[PDB]
Amino acid sequence: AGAVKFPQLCKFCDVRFSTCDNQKSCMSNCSITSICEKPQEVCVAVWRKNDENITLETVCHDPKLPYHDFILEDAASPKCIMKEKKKPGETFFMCSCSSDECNDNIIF
Amino acid sequence: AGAVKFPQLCKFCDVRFSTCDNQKSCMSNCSITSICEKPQEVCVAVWRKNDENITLETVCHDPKLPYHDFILEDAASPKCIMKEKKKPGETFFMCSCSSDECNDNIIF
Amino acid sequence: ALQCFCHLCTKDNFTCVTDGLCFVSVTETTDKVIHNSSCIAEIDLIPRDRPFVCAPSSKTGSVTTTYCCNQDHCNKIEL
Amino acid sequence: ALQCFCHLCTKDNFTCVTDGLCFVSVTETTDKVIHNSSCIAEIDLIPRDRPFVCAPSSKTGSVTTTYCCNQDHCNKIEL
Amino acid sequence: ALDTNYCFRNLEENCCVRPLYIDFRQDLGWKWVHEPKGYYANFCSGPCPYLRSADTTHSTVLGLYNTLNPEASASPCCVPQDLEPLTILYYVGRTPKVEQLSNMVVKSCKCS
Amino acid sequence: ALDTNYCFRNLEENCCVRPLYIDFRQDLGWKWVHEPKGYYANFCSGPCPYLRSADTTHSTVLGLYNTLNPEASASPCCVPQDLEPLTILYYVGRTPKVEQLSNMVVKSCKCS
Repeated sequence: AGAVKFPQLCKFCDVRFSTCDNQKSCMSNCSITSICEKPQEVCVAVWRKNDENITLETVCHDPKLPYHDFILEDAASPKCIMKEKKKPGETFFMCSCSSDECNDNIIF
Repeated sequence: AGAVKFPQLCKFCDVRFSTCDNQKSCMSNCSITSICEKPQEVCVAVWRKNDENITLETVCHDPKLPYHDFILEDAASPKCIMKEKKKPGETFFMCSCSSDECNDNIIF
Repeated sequence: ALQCFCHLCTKDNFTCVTDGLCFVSVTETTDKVIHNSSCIAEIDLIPRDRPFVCAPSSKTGSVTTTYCCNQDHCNKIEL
Repeated sequence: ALQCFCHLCTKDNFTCVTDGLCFVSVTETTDKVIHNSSCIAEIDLIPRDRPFVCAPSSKTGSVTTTYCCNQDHCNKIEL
Repeated sequence: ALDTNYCFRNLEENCCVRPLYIDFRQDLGWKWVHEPKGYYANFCSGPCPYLRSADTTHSTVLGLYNTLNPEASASPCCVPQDLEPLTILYYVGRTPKVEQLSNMVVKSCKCS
Repeated sequence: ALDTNYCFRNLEENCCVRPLYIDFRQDLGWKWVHEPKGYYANFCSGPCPYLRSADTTHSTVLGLYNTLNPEASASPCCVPQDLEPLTILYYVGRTPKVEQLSNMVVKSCKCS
């Protein structure tokens, strides 16, 4: 039978300036917990730091669709474990997780 | 304030043949317990015996109105206590009482 | 149509219009009096000739005393 | 308009028509299965995007398991 | 709804309809009801866990509250869903009177 | 009906409305309700003696039955009379959504 796939709860503040710096664990400090628009969507957390300051991104996103020109492996994982991405002059980190508010606790 | 006077519960079988004979206490054996039609009405029990057989009467009746050409003293009494009435060749008894089903227990 | 005092009828200027009777009930247990005034419809009076809802404390169970009435605005108490 | 299996709908040939979803719930405590199938209206789904009534046993409290569905006559179980 | 066909068939602790016979004279003190002598009025009894025939949204909410917090002493209550009328006979004066009183017999229970 | 203006003013053992605050996250586990954090849902509690805001004719009958026979373990139950809606805010994707959910807050209790 066609059981309804129900979307998850994720932090959804998008691009926000963050104080998360040189830490093993970070809280999102995103007040917006959203029911994702689409059933297959999962939680995403993007950590970016340049020469100036730091930015943190929180979104619902489709697993098999590129975000920042990157794939989403380990999206079935219940915790958001960050992994480094190669960008020139740009410190890049991203995690994907399939649990309610899992992108609130960002683990390095 | 004009409080509604509520009628009483009495046995209401009217003229019925009875086995009540030479006894200090009698049950009416009247299956009909009626809410009297009029608020001021009270329970009445009439015991009549001639040369042949016995009859018992059970009715709701107005206190200050003659029944069998007789007055209704002691109608405010909670029990039905019978009192003899003078009739030629006719053994007559009647009681009046102001209580729920008080004319069910006829006391001589 | 009767007109009874109704303590709940705030929008109706504390009055209800019924085709039955006016009602009062008083609860008394160690220095307390609960006053309850309303209208009872004729269909809710069971039966119309002698409703059981109108049976006083001597009949019901001596917990509260009930008062039934057919006069206008009669169901209010003041000493 | 959806068409769901409705065990209560005796006059409706065990079917209900809704604008929401079909529902199932199973109670299991020591050799017993309580099957309950009905329609839920879209206003009763709170919210429409993810209704809390449809939250399974892993979310609600592990007492009973709930099943929600958008297919026709899907809310019936047979092994 | 939780009806008599389910409650009287398989008995359980949770909210359900339960049999109760009331003799008008022996239990209520009504000496005026001529017919019948008594009747099955029934009642509702039993605790209300989550989603058990919940009445409103509050019943669902308070129910869930008592699921995660059963020590809170606050839960939905077993209460009649729909009721059926009883036909009674009584005498007023001399004339017999037949009335039908609605909401006399419980047939189903809910959790409000 | 037994309302909040009477129940919260003078407290008593018998059936009445009683205060209850529910934090969506801390009590229900709802992490999706953005606004408000919690609300006074309240509940109904207390025994139902004779004529105490009786719901139906059965409530009056069963009530009287428990008056003359309080050891019968069968009585009317304290249950919400009328309820009020709660307005909630939640996010779906990026767009905030404001909904009004009816029957969330108890304001009056009856005996059914």
